[PDB]
This record gives sequence, C-alpha cells and structure tokens, in this order.
Amino acid sequence: SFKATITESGKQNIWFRAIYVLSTIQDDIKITVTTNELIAWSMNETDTTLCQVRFQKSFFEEYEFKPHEGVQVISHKLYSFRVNGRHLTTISRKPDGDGIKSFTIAVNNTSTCPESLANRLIVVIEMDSLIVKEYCPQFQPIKYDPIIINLKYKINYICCNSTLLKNFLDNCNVNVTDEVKLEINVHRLSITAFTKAVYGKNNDLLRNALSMSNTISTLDLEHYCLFKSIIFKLKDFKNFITIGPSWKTTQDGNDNISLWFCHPGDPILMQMQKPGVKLELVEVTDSNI
Amino acid sequence: GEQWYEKFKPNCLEQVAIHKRKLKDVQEALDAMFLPNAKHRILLLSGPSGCSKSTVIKELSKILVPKYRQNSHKVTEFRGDCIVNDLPQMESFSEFLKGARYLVMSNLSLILIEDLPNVFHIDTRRRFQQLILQWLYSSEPLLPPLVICITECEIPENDNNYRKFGIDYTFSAETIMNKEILMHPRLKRIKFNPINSTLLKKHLKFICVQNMKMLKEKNKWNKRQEVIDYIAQETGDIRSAITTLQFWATSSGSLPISTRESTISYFHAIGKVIHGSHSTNNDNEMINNLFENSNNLLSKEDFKLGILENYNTFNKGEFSISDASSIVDCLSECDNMNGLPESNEYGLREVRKTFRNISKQGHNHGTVYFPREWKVRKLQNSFKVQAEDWLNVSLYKYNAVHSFRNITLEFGYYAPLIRKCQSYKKIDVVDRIGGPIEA
Amino acid sequence: LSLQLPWVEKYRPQVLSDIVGNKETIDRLQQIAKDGNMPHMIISGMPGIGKTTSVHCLAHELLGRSYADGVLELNASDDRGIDVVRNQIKHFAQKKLHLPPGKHKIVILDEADSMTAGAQQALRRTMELYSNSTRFAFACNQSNKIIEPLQSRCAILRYSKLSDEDVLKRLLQIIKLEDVKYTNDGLEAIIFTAEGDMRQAINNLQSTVAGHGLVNADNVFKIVDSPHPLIVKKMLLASNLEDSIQILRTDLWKKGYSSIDIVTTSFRVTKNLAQVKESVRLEMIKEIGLTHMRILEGVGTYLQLASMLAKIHKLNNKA
Amino acid sequence: MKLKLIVNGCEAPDDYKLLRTTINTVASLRKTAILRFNSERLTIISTPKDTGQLWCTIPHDVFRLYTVISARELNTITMECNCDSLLSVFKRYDRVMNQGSSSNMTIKLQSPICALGITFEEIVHNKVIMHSFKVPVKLLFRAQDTRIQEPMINYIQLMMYKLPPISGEFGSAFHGFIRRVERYSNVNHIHLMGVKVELKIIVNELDWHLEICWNGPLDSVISTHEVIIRCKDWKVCSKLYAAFEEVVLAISHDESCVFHCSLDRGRERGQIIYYIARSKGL
Amino acid sequence: NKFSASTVHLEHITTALSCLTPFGSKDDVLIFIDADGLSFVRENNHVIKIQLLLSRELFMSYSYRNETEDHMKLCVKINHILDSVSVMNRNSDDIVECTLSYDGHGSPFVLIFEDSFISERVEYSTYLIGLELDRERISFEAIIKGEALHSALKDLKEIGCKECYVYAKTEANDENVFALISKSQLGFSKIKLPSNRSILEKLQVFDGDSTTVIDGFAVIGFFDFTSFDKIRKSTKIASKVLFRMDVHGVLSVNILSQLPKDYPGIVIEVCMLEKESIDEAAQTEIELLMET
DNA sequence: GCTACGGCTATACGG
DNA sequence: GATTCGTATC
Ligand SMILES: Nc1ncnc2c1ncn2[C@@H]1O[C@H](COP(=O)(O)OP(=O)(O)OP(O)(O)=S)[C@@H](O)[C@H]1O
Ligand SMILES: Nc1ncnc2c1ncn2[C@@H]1O[C@H](COP(=O)(O)OP(=O)(O)OP(O)(O)=S)[C@@H](O)[C@H]1O
Ligand SMILES: [Mg+2]
Ligand SMILES: [Mg+2]
Repeated sequence: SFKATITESGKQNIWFRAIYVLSTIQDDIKITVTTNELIAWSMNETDTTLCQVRFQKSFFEEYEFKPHEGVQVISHKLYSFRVNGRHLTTISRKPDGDGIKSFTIAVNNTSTCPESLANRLIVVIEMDSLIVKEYCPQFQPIKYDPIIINLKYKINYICCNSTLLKNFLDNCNVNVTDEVKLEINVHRLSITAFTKAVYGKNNDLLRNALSMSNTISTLDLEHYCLFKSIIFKLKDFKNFITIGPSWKTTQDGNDNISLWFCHPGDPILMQMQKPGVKLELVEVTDSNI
Repeated sequence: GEQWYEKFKPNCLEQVAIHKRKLKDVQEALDAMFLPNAKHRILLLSGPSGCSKSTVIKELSKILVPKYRQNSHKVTEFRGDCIVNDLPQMESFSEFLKGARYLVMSNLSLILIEDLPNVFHIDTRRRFQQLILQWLYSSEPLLPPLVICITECEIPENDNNYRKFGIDYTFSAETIMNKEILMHPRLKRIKFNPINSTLLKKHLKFICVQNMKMLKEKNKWNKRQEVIDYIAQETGDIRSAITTLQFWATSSGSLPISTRESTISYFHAIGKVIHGSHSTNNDNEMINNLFENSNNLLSKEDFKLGILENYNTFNKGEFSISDASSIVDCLSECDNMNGLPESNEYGLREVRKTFRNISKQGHNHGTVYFPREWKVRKLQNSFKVQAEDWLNVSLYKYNAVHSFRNITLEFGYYAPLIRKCQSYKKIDVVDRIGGPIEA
Repeated sequence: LSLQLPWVEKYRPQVLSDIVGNKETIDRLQQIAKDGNMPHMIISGMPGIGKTTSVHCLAHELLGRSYADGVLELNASDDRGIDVVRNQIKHFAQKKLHLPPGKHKIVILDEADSMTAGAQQALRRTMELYSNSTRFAFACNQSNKIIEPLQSRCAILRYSKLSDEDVLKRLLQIIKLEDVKYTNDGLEAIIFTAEGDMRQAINNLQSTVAGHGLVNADNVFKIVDSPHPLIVKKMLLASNLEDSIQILRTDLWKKGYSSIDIVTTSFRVTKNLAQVKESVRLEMIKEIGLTHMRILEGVGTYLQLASMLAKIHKLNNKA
Repeated sequence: MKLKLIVNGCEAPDDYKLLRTTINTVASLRKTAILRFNSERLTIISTPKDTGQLWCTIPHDVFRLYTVISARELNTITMECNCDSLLSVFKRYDRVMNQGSSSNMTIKLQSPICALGITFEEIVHNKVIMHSFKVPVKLLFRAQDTRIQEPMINYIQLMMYKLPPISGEFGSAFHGFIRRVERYSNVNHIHLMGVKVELKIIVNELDWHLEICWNGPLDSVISTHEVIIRCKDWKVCSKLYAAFEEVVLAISHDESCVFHCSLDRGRERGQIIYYIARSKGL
Repeated sequence: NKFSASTVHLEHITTALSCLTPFGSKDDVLIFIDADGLSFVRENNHVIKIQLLLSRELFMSYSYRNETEDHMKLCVKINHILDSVSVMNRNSDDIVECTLSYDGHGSPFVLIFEDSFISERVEYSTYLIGLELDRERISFEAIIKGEALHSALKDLKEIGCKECYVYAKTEANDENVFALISKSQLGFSKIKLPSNRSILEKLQVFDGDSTTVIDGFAVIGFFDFTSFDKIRKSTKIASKVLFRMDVHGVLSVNILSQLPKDYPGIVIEVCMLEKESIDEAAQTEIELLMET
C-alpha cells in the first residue's frame, strides 16, 4: 500500500533523530501516510506540547502510495497508525562500522499479506556490506487530528539562528533546569533557562533556584517583528532544536528557526525547515501575566 | 460484547452510586477549588475499591471544567506505564506535574491522579512526597485543581522479613503521604465509604431492567430480586456487584453466586475479638476465618496492644476482676512466645471465650481507642533528649560521668530541685526532666 | 534409554470434558468457551485440583488456531516485575489481533499469588486501559494474595476439593487407558492417601504400578504412607496418655518424622479440630505453642513431645 | 558583605589551572563545598564532617580583582555552594577560550542564602553573547566557620617522600606506578609500605596478593611507615599528582596519609593538601 | 618452578582473556598447562563452554619442567587475572615483561610484571578441582566472516532478542541462505547474511552424517540469546568464524583470529547447547517467514 | 594517524 | 464490630 525508501546518509540521520525525539515526547509515535508526504507526529500525555515532522515525497526516492488497496477521508485519502517510539528508534539507528545503504519502510495492508504481516509495519534495511536486516514492529491504526495552529498563526515573529540557540540549549541540563524564559527587548533578545524556588514550612528550601541566562543583540537576530515575555518548557525545545542540524547540508543556508507567539496564554509556534523536511513544534505557554 | 460495568457507566451525576451528603461536600470542595483564590490546593479522596471515587470526579469535571474555562472539558489523568526514551522512571511524575501545571487559563483541565507512581520503591515514594509537597508550597499565583484518589487496600504478604514498613503492610493514604502532606492547610481530604445496600439494589435493578429481554429469555427475571438483594448485602463494591450480576445473568446453570471478600478493619477486628460477630455463633470458625483472611493485621504487636487497651470497654468496665486478670495474664503469657502464631491464636481464643462466658443481653459497651504506646515512645524520646542535654552540660562545665539509669532514677528529680534553690536563692536545666510525674 | 512421560503429564486433560471435580464450574467454563465472552476471572483452590489445566483448556477451546499468538502465559518461573508487566502486558494488550466477533485475547497469569504489589497496580492500569480487547485470567491458591482492586474487575470462581467419586472416575479412566491390574481396596487406599489431590493420586498410582505391579492395599501402604495429619489427629484425640504416647512413638518417631513437623501438624489439627470445647482447644493451643518454642530453641527431643501429650491429657481430663 | 572578583584564564594560566583542578577535585570528592573568602587568600574546603578532607589555599593575587568586605574578622566571607553548578560554569568558561577568546569572568555576590553572579562574554566568528549564571549558595555563620579547622598533623613518626615531578623523565613512570593499582576492579584497600627509598603498593586479601613496587629514584626531604587507605582517595591522589609538578607524600605509621601539592607561583604559592585517614588498622 | 613462561605481547593476552568477559564476571577459571601451551576452559551452567589455546610459540620462555603428569590443571578466579593482564604495556621504550609461574600443587599462580622501573608480583591461590559435538552427525557447516557476524550479534543485542533462531538451507542452484531469526519485544526479527563468498564463504547442509550434501532442506537451531551473546566479543577480533551444529542440538563456534611469527593465532572454541523448543508450531512460523 | 572526550553500557549499591 | 446522631421511609 505504502512504500518509502531512504538512500542518503544525511536523510537517514535526520529521520533517526526525528524518530528518537518523537519517542522522547511520547512512548508511542503516530505516523500518517498522505499521498504527498509522510507526517510523523507525537503529542504529550498532558496535551501541553506537540511536534510534527513532515517528510515530503521529495525526501524519499520512491513514494508509491496505494490507499485504494486507519483509512480516513477528508477528497484526499489519509492512513494513520500508531507505533512504539522505542521500537522504531532502535531500528533506524545507524550501526557502528556498517553503513545503511537503504532504509525502506512499508505497510502492505492488503489481502496479499498473511497474518504474520497483518497489522505489522515492514521496515527493510540493506547495509553497505549487503547484509539485509528487516523487522516487523506491531502497529495500531488510529484517526489523525489536524490541529490548526500553523494556519491560525499565519502576534510577533522571531527568526533567529539555530547554532547559538543549539549551543545554549545543549549546554543546559533538564534535571536541574526545567523552564525557559524567552524575553525580547526592543534592542536585545534574552533567553534564560531558570527554575523557580519552593519554600518549606518554616521558610525552608524545598527546591533551589538556578538561573542560567543568555543575552544576544539585534544584529544576530535575522528577522524580528514585534508587531514581550513568553515562558514554556525546556526539554522539548532542546530536542526540537537538536533535530535540525542532524542533516548536515553546507550547501543549504537556512540554519534558522521561526517563532510565533501572541499572549502568555496562547501556545508558541516553533518551526524549522529542510529541503524535504518541515518541522513544527507547539508548546503551551505560561499563562501568568 | 462489552462488560456490563463499562457499557452501563453513568452518563450524568444522577446515575452515580454515591450518597447525597458525599455528592454535596465533594461538589462544594471542587467548586471552591476552581476559584481564582482557592484555600484548598489539592483534593485527596480515600476509600475502598469500587466506591465511585474516580467516576464522580469525571462527571463533576464534565460540568465544572467547561464552566470555569476561559474563552479563546475532561480530566488530565496521569498514566504511569508510559515509558519515554529520555525519561528516568522517577522523573516521569515530575515531568507530568510540570506539564500539567500549564492548565490554568484558556487551557483549564482537572488533574486526576488515580494510579500513583510506583510507591513500593522507596526512592520514588520519597520523590512523590517531595513533589506533591512542592505543589502545596508552590509560589505560583494560580494552579490547576489537583485530585488524588487513593484506594485503601491491604497489601498481602510477599517477602519474609521483619523490616516490613507501613506501605508493605497496607496501601493507604497514611502510609503513602507523610504527616506534612496530610496535615496541610491547602489540602482537603474526603474519605469515602462503601456503597450502601439501597443504591446497590437500585442500580442493579436498573441494570436488570435495561436487559429485560435477556433475563426473560433465560427465565431468570422472576429470580432477579433475591439475587439483587443478596449481592447488595454481601459486598459494597459497585463494580464487583455489576460483574457478579453479569456473571449470574450470562450463566445457564445453578452456579453459586460469589463475590470478592473485603478485608476486616483494625477496629472491626478488635470488635470481632471482643464482642464476637453476628451470624457466626461458633468462635472457632470465626477466629479461623479471621486468621486466614486477615493474618497481616492479626500477626502484629499492635493488635495485642489494642486488645489490652480496649478489653475494658466491654461493659464500660463493669465485669468481674477475675476475667480481666485472666485476659491480662493470657496476654502476658503470649508476649513471651516470640511472636509465634500459636501465641496470637491462644490470646484471641482466650479473650473471645472470656467475653463470651460473661456476655449478657442489654449490655451497653464503650468506645474503643488506639493504643497510646506511640505517645509513650515520643515522651521517652523527649526524656532521652533532655537527659542527653543534662549529661552534656554536666560533662562540659565540669567532669562528672553519670549514667542514664541514675538520670532517670534520682538526677531527673533531685538535680532540678538543686538547680532551682541554687538559682532562686542566688544551672541551665531547672525543670524536672520529662516533666513532672502526676498521679 | 529412558523416554516415558510421567502419568501426571502424559494424561493431562486437553479438553474441558476430561476435567472432573467441580461440575458446575466446568459447565460454566464450557458455556464461556461456547459463548466466547470470557470476563476477567480469578481461580483459587487447593493445589492439584484442576486450576491450571482448566484455564489452559479454556484458552485452547476459546482461541484454537490463534492460541499461538493470542495468549500470554506468565508464571512464577518467569520474571514478572513491574517493568516486565509494563512492557510485555502493554505490548500484548495493544496488539490488534483479528479474532471472531466474540473472541478476545487471554492473559494467563499463573501463580498470581506470588506477584509484587506494584505489578498488581500496573495490572489495574492495564485492565482499565485495554479491557475491550484482552482479558486476564488469574490462577492462584488463595484469592487473598490478589489485591482488592484487581478482584473488583474479576469474576471469582472457587474450586472445591475433589470428591472421592470424581477421583475414582479419573483414576479408573487411567487404568482403562494403561491396562494395569488393580484391586478395589487398592484404589480406595490410593484415594484415601491422596486426600482430594488428583496429582498426588496419579503419582501414587504410577509409583505403585512401577514398583509392585498389582495395586492392592498392601503394596500401596508399603510404598506410600498414611497422611500424618490423620495420625496426629488420632494421637491428640486418644483417651488415655499411654495410648497417645504409644501412637506418637510408633507412628512418628520410629517412622522418621521430625519433631517440628509433629508440632506444626498438631497445631494445624488443633486449629481444625471439632467436637472439643473452646477452653480445651485454646489450652492445647497454648501447650503446643510452648512446645514449639522449646523445639525452636533447640530442645527437640522425644521427651518434649511426651510432656506435651501429658499436659494435653491432663487438661483434657481436668484436675 | 560585598564580595566581587574577576578571573582571566588567558592572562594567568597556572593559577587558573590550579583553580580548575581544585574545583574538579571538590566536585569529584562530594557534593557541595566550602568557600572561605579571607581578605588575603581564598580557601576551598571539602569537609565530610574516615573520609578525607581537601584544604586548598588560593592567594588573592590569583584573581585580577579581590574586593572582599564583611563585618566578620579579616573580612571572612564563608559560603557553601554546589560544586556541580560551579563546575558547569567553569566548563562553559573553559570552552569559551577553547573556541577562541580572552574575555574575563566577573563574579559578584548578589543577594541566609545568596547567589554569585558569574557573568562572562564570548565571541563567535564578532558577535556578543553574554553568558549569565546564578549559583544558589548559603552563607555560613561565623561560629559555624570556627567549627571548621584544618587538622594538624603530628611529626613524631610522619615521614616525607618527595614524589618525582611529572615533567621529568621518571614522572610518567611514577604516574604509571601510582595508577597501577587502579586497574583492579575488586580493590577497596591499599596498604602502603615505606622502609628507611621505596614506595610499595601492597593489596593483601584472602586468596590474592599484590606487590607493586617502585624501583626508580626517589627523594625523601629532610624505620617503617605503613598505612592502609581506601582506593577512592588514591584515585584523588593520582589526579592531584598529574596536575602538580611539586608533589609531597607524607605517611604516618598506622595514623594517616598526607598528599601535599604545591604550585610555585614565585609571590604566595598555591598549595593543595588532601588529608586521608586510614580506612582500617594494620 | 614446574612451569615458567615470559611474554612481551600483553595486548594479545589481554584481548584473549577479555574474550571470556561475556561469561561469568567473577567465577572460577580452569587452566591446563602442557608442552603445547596453556588453555583457559570456562563453563556456565553446563550449557555453554569456552576454551582458549595460547600456543607455546606465543611465549618466548616456555619451559614446562613438569614430568610427573602430562598436563597440570589449576582452578583460580578470572577477574583478578584479567586485571593483572590489563597492564596495557604503554611507554613503548620500556616494554612490560610478564612472567607466568606455577610450582605444582599447593603453589600460587604467580604473575610477575617487570618494567625495569616498576616491579609488580601478583599471586593467585588455586582451588580444588563435556560440551563437545560428535564429528560424525553434523547437520550444517558455515564459515562466516567475523565482522558481519559481530554486526549481526550486536544488532540482535540492541533489539532485546530474548530468543534467537538459526537458519541454514542449501539449494540445488548453488544458492545458500543464512539468517538469524529472533524473538524480542519487536516480534519477528531476521538478519540474513549475503550469499557472496566474501562473507558466507562456505555453507554446507548435511543429512546428519557430515558426508551427503543435501539441498532444499533447512536446519533449525533454537538457542537462548544469553548463551549466544557470549560469542559476540569473541567474534570482534575474529577474522573468520566457523559454524557447526549436529542433530544433537550442540552448536560449536570456531574463532579463527589469525607478534611472534610462529604462533598460529589464538584458537577460541565455543560450544553451546540448543533449547528444547517444546512448542512445535514455532518452527512452522520460522519456515513460513523464511519462505517469503 | 593518534589522542581526548563524549556517549553507551555493564555492574555494584541503597533503600 | 460498637456507639451516637441524623434522615427517609413505612
Ligand atoms: N451507577 C454506577 N455508579 C458508579 N459506577 C458505576 C455505575 N455503573 C457502572 N459503574 C462503573 O463502576 C466502576 C466503579 O469504578 P470507580 O469506583 O469509579 O473506580 P475507583 O473508585 O478508582 O475504584 P478502584 O480503586 O480504581 S478499583 C466504573 O468502571 C464505573 O464505570
Ligand atoms: N479434575 C481433574 N481431572 C483430571 N485430572 C486432573 C484434575 N485436576 C487435576 N488433574 C491432574 O493434575 C495434574 C495437573 O494439575 P494442575 O491443574 O496443574 O494443578 P493445579 O490445580 O493448578 O494446582 P496448583 O496450585 O497449580 S499446584 C495433571 O496430571 C492433571 O491430569
Ligand atoms: Mg477508577
Ligand atoms: Mg498449576
């Protein structure tokens, strides 16, 4: 029914990193097979964050999709299924000393397949040494929910470089720090990763207050339109940032991330783009005015 | 094709098996907790299994969350089995709480912690304690309402060791939450009771008439009433009652009706040992079933202390001194058997026989109480601290080694008297150590 | 060469029709198998009366060909920690296996009485999450070891001790299948020694056939011994001290029974002794406890047991 | 209560390396550390109060600016800080010059529980990226500072061994000799041997024996000396030996072991002393 | 001394002894000493056995003065032996010179290390003191390169692999297939080796007599992966791994890792038992997934 | 081509 | 299991 194959080193790297991050968001990864793109998205248990990765048809060198033969009509056909994040991220990993020359993912939900492949995702990996390894993880068909925040947000706009943001975010520790304060001044943009303190009964300290900050001027900011303080989580931002530079493309010169937020209540849009990969992150912001 | 307790779940507040007073004082607490400035931060629900603790919160959130939510419906239930790649197991609840803290304005959602994290591992239990302690003591201007439902069940014996803890014996709110959490101004606790016979009978009748054709086909419609009354009499669990009724209805033979057996409480066991149990006039059978079903509670020094404390409440202390002497002598004899099961059996049997021989109609018994031995231990600890202070000051200002035995005998009373006159007529410790001895 | 399956496993029932004992419960299991809507169930009873085999036969007749990938049998021999329960049970419950309209996946948890409490809470969560696709069957010796919230969602079925007639019927079926010589007195002795345990009856019968051939009372009582609870009960109920002392000596001390075993058996018998007064019962319990303490502390001689019997008789005949 | 200091790693390499080594040692030893800011020197203390104590002395000339003012005697500001936050700050600042820079690290005591405003700059390639940090600390009381004192060492049987400098020919061989006992997984006690010059590492157990000996030249600055200590302290000694050219080992007979490290800044010399108690008796 | 040997290539000894690390971390190790060399035989739960062959030519001072017995057997611990041979002999100018010694019964196993600057003497007390396939009933024989088998084993380890399967089927058209089917949390996992002569240099399937080369029938091996992962570190340094299995459910692995010019490498022999496989329908799914 | 350091993993510890 | 106070129902 659906067949997609990756035959590039960088594309495999970005695919594996996206799968790993979607696993770090929720234990189960939701993948929807469209006729133009392959969307892999994951929503938090508390429904406070949402990240979707759209692998277009240009990303794979074949995208044979046969929805006529989970199946949804919106006309365009949509097939969605639920797969384990940990099981999927241990398949797409790059072995040490062995190069993945081909990574093909498929699901043949037809009468041709037997029960050993029914409700079983088919992923085939061919190494450079001609060793063929293929797996059959279990999947569960579900219904896709197209939440509209990208069309709703297209409020200030921020387009900053992802390199220094990646350095600052990767230097943070999610164990001692769990909060992001992105304040933008009319001159400078400052992002500080802090943690609030909790006081005990007799003014004790239940939790400390570590504040690791960073401030950057306006010239490094590629584009800014105030048309401001927003507060949200840290780990999801770290993973969504580290997704991008996995596909090393020096010829491509984007290396930026676009931001959108309106008020402390409404969520913040977090977007980066690749040749055949569109990446989006949604996070519920802190409503404290 | 579906389970009856799942296909006949309540759709509104009127179909929930709950007392009117319980519904009222849960509704009031939940409504007060949705206010912009709520005195109570979290809501703690405790009770036995199948007492409509979880469902009533759902039906209340169906009508409270859509009302207080801002403009720009259900609960946000914690799920413990979720294994995230970059998430240590003890950090899962912390991440859940941090994510759920962003549910105040325009994202309002009640938080229902029905299944707690793994509290039988001590590290994550302490993490849970200090995580819910930070929520109560948080400096956040406003937080989403938090509801914690804890099922009070007795943990059966698993491993053999005398380092058994409170969580190892029974699974209750007292064993999970410490004293700081339970006795907190911003914590409201609403204990639950088993469903009474009336609501159970009404709901079983409703379920039966909802499937009238299937009971009339199996000619069980005429016998449904006695089954409903007997099931409502045996157990107070709505889920167990509905499951048993479904099992009886789907059956085609004379299989006897059986339900789950609820454990006997501590004061319930004390009353059973002292005053006996109705519908069972054989003391041997009652004691054997009590030891077979509640061996965890019976095989404890707390139970013998409870018997010693509460055996005088049989007739407000109006019985012969020979019976009391026999009871206390038997308890003292049992105390020398090093915790053998024969000791507990003999003690309970002797107490029951003694109270059965003197039992008469028209007796007006008293109220039983928990043993005061923990208060005595706390007083002894305070005395130990004060005696350590006395020995430290006596070994710092001068050289004098006195034994704690002499501190308790003579120096606990004579030395404060010496320091009193010495000071008023003119050292640090002037009051009697451990307070005065009264009566 | 040595290739011969023991009669316990060689004659293990493969269908619900071959299970004797609780006729009503087996009929209910057959009705469940023919209907398909198996609910969550808990099976408890004495060992060796047909709990594990009943669940396995029910699963076999409920799934058939799909039994290979439709059941998940976990027992005490396998790891059943909270991590194992989490991973394996969640993955098996989430699996979308196509089944007949009335068919469901079965999670057989044998020896559920020996599972950790955190695993029980994880099982509660899994039942509340995935009750519409898979069902849990519990096999245990006592239902008290399974926590109350787990029992709330389960239909408890209690297995009674096997009667003499059902044991005799199954035994006679095994004789007719194996074609060995037997005597009615020998079969009665086998049933009497089994004490309602079907596996014990099969083991004793197989040992008698393999050691002596013809199954009479003489051979059976020469290979297997009478149950020591009955001997202890006879010893405790003796009228005069001399007869009780003689029975104790010639039936437990010359036979090679440990004194601690005798004391524990006496405690159990006194706990389950009828036709005695409550005061007498508690006095004998106290005496047995004192003797137990003396045995545990090191003094485990025959003199202590003789003194225990003497004190029991003194309290029986008063003073 | 006005504490402020500025550190420039590129301007003065040796004392910055001394500070980094002290921070690494106090982080590896145990969580939290005691920073005693005397008006003329800074002492970093790791007091577990059997487990060892590290007493490092850092002169005021190490830092570019050392304004220390408090109402206590000799402007003694004593503070307890988590080493992990300070270690992370120091790693960031070390990578700042590693990527190429010469910016100074400004530290101020900005408010008993306070925090240090450790802020520095970094330039990627001509961009300005301000790195701001706030490490929560507690202010130790004056009497509580008096409860912490350096343990004096008796010289009745204590004997000094001048370990060879690591920059010399024998330095690498002696470092290998010191770490020769670290490659055993099941070792918890090292029983030293000095008879009057040899250093012998003896690990005697129920069914195995070890006889590491140093056959190279050694000096004793100016009789058997045996003390058995835990392996974890020996790892700290090996780490300290690699970072210090002037290393002095003192062994007391069945009493204690002293690992003295000195940095000749001449100027007041920076010194690190690691007092180690015997794990058990001979 | 009844036996003495000196060596300077401590890295080879370190890797050879580290091949036993996948086995019991801290248990006993049994050592034969004879004229040909010394060997390290290790067994775990009577289901798997490893064996080293350190030849005499590997050492340069092998003496073996013993004459009462043809071989000397001693049983000692393995962890401290590994730590002893873990010198890594750095500083190429001054090479560490080991000296193994044993003076018969009642003497410790001495390991003297000399650096001309550091002298270390390690003594180990000895303690008080099978799985072989018959060379007539071999079901299949395979010769796989070490790198491919190590990669397959590592991938199996990284996916859990509670149970593993071995597939060996020959065809009349000179086509050979070798795959590793695994039971894990994922379900059915297979890793089929290429049919080229670079990796699958030889694969012969017999009729249980080691002589008749029969085609079209597949040899199945059900092995517990706890025993299978014991060979993973052995295949890391292997240049060519030789696979053999008889009908009696015994798997033998011949590690051929081809420094002295005369010694013929280190010979590592791993023998492993096969699971009973009570479920007869599992092999049916194995062959059904193999046919597709 | 070699070394340092970061990430992955096996093992001991703790409660 | 007991007591004490408050309701709903017959
Ligand atoms: N009329 C009813 N009133 C209450 N519960 C009902 C009713 N009819 C069906 N039920 C079901 O009975 C079950 C009762 O579960 P709850 O008591 O709400 O859960 P609980 O209080 O957390 O018990 P535990 O401790 O989780 S076993 C639910 O599954 C309900 O859907
Ligand atoms: N009702 C029965 N009819 C025929 N054979 C029986 C019956 N009950 C038990 N057996 C035999 O008992 C053996 C296995 O019994 P099981 O059912 O496994 O024991 P159990 O009842 O599960 O008790 P436990 O708690 O598991 S030890 C087989 O040899 C069966 O043939
Ligand atoms: Mg519930
Ligand atoms: Mg069984």
